[PDB]
Amino acid sequence: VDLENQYYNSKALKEDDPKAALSSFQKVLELEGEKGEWGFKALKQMIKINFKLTNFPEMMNRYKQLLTYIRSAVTRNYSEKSINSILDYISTSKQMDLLQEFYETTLEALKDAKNDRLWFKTNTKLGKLYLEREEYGKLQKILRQLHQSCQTQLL
Repeated sequence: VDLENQYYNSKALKEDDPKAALSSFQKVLELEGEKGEWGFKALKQMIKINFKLTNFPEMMNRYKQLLTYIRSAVTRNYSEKSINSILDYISTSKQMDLLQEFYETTLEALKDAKNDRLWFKTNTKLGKLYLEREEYGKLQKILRQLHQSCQTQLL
């Protein structure tokens, strides 16, 4: 059906250089991201090139583009692992000051009810950064939501 968008995701896949890799990726997405399955894998790859090669302000624009494809386009199974590993790369690489903006802006998109372990595991790990920060005020609101999720995890 959409044999076009599948191969331009794979044509813009190799590259090696970031140079113009992200412009040909965007020509896959912006052939109308109708289904959003190859709009996701176009942007997913753009993220792994943006944060790793210096440009985090440019990244967060594309980061929030990706988070649109959760209620539609992609299932929660694959989209769960997508943000997991993209935070694992930024967790070990950059520090608190570039990691915490993405933890918050993730949960903004996760205004979700059926997300239990998807919602809880981001919110549990938001409550760890706020202890190093000395941000105890908002940290209590985080713990109030966490505690109210159960009333395994209540420990």
